[PDB]
Amino acid sequence: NPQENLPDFYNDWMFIAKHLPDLIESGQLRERVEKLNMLSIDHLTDHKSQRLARLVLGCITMAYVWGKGHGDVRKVLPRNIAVPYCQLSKKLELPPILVYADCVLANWKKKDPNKPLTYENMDVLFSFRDGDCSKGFFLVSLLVEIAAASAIKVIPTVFKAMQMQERDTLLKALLEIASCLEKALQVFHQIHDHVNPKAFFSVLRIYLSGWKGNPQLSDGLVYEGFWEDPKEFAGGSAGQSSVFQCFDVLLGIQQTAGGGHAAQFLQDMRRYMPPAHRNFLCSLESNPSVREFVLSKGDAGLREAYDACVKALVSLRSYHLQIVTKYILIPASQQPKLEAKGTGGTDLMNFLKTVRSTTEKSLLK
Amino acid sequence: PNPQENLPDFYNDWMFIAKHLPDLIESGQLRERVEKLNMLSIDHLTDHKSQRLARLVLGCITMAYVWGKGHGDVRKVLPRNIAVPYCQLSKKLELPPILVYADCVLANWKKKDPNKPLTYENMDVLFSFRDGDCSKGFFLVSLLVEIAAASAIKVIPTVFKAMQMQERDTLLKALLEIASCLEKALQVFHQIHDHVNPKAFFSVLRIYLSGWKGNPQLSDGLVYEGFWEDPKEFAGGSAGQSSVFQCFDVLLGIQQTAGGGHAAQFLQDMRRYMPPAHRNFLCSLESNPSVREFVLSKGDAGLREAYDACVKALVSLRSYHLQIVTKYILIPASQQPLEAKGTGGTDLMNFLKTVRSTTEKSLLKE
Ligand code: HEM
Ligand code: HEM
Ligand SMILES: N[C@@H](Cc1c[nH]c2ccccc12)C(=O)O
Ligand SMILES: N[C@@H](Cc1c[nH]c2ccccc12)C(=O)O
Ligand SMILES: OCCc1c[nH]c2ccccc12
Ligand SMILES: [C-]#N
Ligand SMILES: [C-]#N
Repeated sequence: NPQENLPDFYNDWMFIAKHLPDLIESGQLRERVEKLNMLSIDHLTDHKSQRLARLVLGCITMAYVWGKGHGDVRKVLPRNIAVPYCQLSKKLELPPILVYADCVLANWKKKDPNKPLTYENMDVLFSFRDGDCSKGFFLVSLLVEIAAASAIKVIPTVFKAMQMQERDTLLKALLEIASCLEKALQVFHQIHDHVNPKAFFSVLRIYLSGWKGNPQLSDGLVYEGFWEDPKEFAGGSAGQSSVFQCFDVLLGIQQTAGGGHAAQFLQDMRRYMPPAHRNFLCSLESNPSVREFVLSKGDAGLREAYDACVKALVSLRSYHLQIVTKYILIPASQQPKLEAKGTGGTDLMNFLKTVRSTTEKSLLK
Repeated sequence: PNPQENLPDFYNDWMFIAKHLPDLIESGQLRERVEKLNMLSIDHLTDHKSQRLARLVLGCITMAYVWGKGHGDVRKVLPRNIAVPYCQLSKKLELPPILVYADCVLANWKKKDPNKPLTYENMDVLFSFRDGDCSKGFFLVSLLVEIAAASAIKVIPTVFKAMQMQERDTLLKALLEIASCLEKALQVFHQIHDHVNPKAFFSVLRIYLSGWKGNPQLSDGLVYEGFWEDPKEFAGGSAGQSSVFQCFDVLLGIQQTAGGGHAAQFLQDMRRYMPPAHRNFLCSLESNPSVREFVLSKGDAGLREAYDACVKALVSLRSYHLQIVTKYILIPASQQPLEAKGTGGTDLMNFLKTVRSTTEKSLLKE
C-alpha cells in the first residue's frame, strides 16, 4: 500500500510532479526543473518513501526529456535531478528511468482506506497531461496484475504436490491457476471504459517511452554530473512485471530460451524490476519442471488441467493483440506523415507474435 | 564425478569423427564425412552423463565443420543430420547448440589413474581439434583453476548461515577461507605457461572456440538445417560461461551485471550458456542477503579485512589474467600481418578492464 507523501524536505520535488499537467502546458516545466537544487537522498526513511521518491523523479525525468511530446526533446538531464535520481536508482538496483513497478505498482491509492480495491474506490498519484487517460490506464493495468497475482499463493501448492506425489492436489491447483488467468482476462475488458484510443496513442504514450534504440535520442540520455557519456535505457512496459513473466516460467514455456530478440527482451526486463521481483522469477526457474512432470504421467485430467493454464495465456495474449490493434495500429494509421516500435523498444508486432506463438507451441495434445 | 568417455555403439559414427578431427581436418576430408552422415535419434542417450558427452561430441564436430581448417573457408550451413540431433539434444539440456565452456572444459577430461588425485600429470582430455593445438594443456589447466576456485563453493553456505546466526567469528574464518581458495587458484593458473604455446593457441586452436554472434565471417549466424528456417546467432565459448568464476562477484556484492553496459550485458547473457543448475546457483546466490552490506554495517575491522582479502584476490586473478591476454592474444596478434574480439564476442580489452575496475571499486575504503 504505497506512500502518498515524502518528507517536507523534498517538498520541492513533490510540487513539480503533482502539478505536472499544467507546468507542461505552460511551457515552464523545463525551467522549474532546471531551477531546482540537488537535494540529497539521505533524508529518505523507509522503503515506502524510497519507492515514492523514485516514482517522483521518474515522472519528472520523463516530463523533462519529452516535454510537450510532439518533438521538442532534451538530450541532457540536469544534475539537479540526474544525480539524486541515479543515486536512488543504484540503491534500489534499478535503471534511472520510469519502469513498470514505479508508474503502475507504486502509483496508486484507495479513496476509502478500508473498502475493496475496485476501480471506483481507487486513484493514481500522478498524471502527465490533462485528458491523457493515465488514471484509467495505470489502474486497469494494476487491476489486471492484482487479478492474476491471485495465483501466486497457489504456486507453492503446485511444487509441494509434485514432490509429495499428490496427483489430485496438483490437478486442483492447476485448475485454480487457470481460473485466476481467466479472471485477469475479464478485468482486462475494463480498459475500453477508461482509456481513449487517440488520447493514449498521441498524449500518454510518449511519456512512457525511453532512450534505448530510439531515433530521437539515438545515443541515450546524459545524466549530468553522474556519467560523462550518455547511457541508453528502455522505456516502460508490462514486460517489466514479474507477475506476467511468472506464468511462462511456472509452466515451462521457455520464453527466455533460444537467443532471439523476444527472449533477449524478456530477460533484459528482469533488471528493470525490483530485486525481489527478479529473485522470485529466479526461484521459480530453480524448481523442477511442472511441464515435465505432467508430460510423464500419462494422465488425461492432469494434462487437461495443465492445458487450461496454457490456453488461458494464449487467450490473454490474443486479446492483448486486439488491444494493440485499437490502441496503437489504428491510431497510428490516422495521423499526418520503418517498423512500429513499442515503448519498451521492441519491433512490437514480431515480438508479440513470437511470444504468443511460443505459448501456443506449449499446448499438450 | 567423472565425465563419461564412451557413447552407446549406436553413436559410433559420431564418436569416430570427433575422435579424429586432427586427421580429418588436415586431410581435407572432415566436411565430406559429416555431409555423408546418417541422422541418428537422440533417444538412445539414456542418462545425463551420456547426453553431456553427446553435446561435447556434437559440439566439437560442429566447430570443425563450420571452421574447417580455420583460415577462411567457412560453412554457413550445418547439415541436417548433425543439426537436428544437435539442436534436439541442446533443447533438452537448455543450452544453445554451440560448444560452450561446460562442454569443452567441464566434460572434456578423464583421469589416468582412478585412485590418484586430480593433478595435471594424472589427467587427459577427450577431444582435440588439430595436431600441435595445445588443447590438452589448455583445457586441463582451465579445469584445474576451476577445481581450485570451486573448493570455495562449500564454504558459501557457512557464510550466509554465519550471517543470520550473528556468528561473527565463523563469518571471518569463512571469508578468509574463500580468499585462500582464490589465491590457490591464482597459483594453479601459472601452469598454463608450461603446457600452452602462445602461437599454437592463437593461430591454431582459438578459431575452434569462436562463434557466430557479432562475427564478421558469419554475419547472420549459422543455419541449423532442418530445424530452424532462418540462421541463428550464438556466441563462442569463454570462461565467462563458468558459474564458478561469476559466483565470487555475486557473493561479494560486486554488481558486475548492473548498469546496462556491455560488460554487464555479456556476463548476464553467458548465464544461459551454462547448464540450468549452474544458472540457478548464480541467481540463488543473488537471492541471499548481501555479505557486503553486512560487513559494512558492523564496524568490525577484522571482518572488513577478511572481506577485502577476497576482493583483493579477485583483483589479482584478473590482473594476472590481463597478462595472459597480453601473452596469448596481443603479442601473437601483433606478430603476423577494428578492435580485438574475444572468442566470446566482447571487445576484450575494454571488457576485461571494465570488469577488473568494477572489482577494484568494491574494496573497502573504510
Ligand atoms: C493500451 C494498452 C496496451 C498497449 C498498446 C500495449 C502494447 C504492448 C507492446 C507494444 C508491447 C511490446 C513491448 C514494447 O516494446 O513495449 C507489449 C508487451 C507486453 N504487454 Fe502490453 N500493452 C497494453 C496494455 C497491457 C496490459 C493491460 C497488460 C496487462 C496484462 C499487458 C501485458 C503485456 C506483457 C506481459 C507484455 C510482454 C509480452 C507478453 O508476455 O505477451 N499490456 N504490450
Ligand atoms: C590463454 C588463456 C586465456 C585467454 C587468452 C583468455 C582471454 C579472455 C577474453 C578475450 C575474455 C573476454 C570474453 C571473450 O570475448 O572471450 C575473457 C573473459 C574471462 N576470462 Fe579468460 N582467457 C584465458 C584463460 C582463462 C582462464 C584459465 C580463466 C580461469 C579462471 C579465465 C577466466 C576468465 C573470466 C572469468 C572471464 C570473464 C570476465 C571476468 O570475469 O573477469 N580465462 N578471457
Ligand atoms: N508498451 C506500451 C506502453 C505501456 C503499456 N502498459 C505499460 C505499463 C508501463 C509502462 C508502459 C506501458 C506501448 O508500447 O504502447
Ligand atoms: N576467450 C578466450 C578463449 C578461451 C579461454 N578459456 C576458454 C574456455 C572455454 C572456451 C574458450 C576459452 C579467447 O578469446 O582467446
Ligand atoms: O501479452 C499478453 C499479456 C499477458 C501475458 N501473460 C499474462 C499473464 C496474466 C495477465 C496478462 C498476461
Ligand atoms: C504492455 N506493455
Ligand atoms: C577466458 N575465456
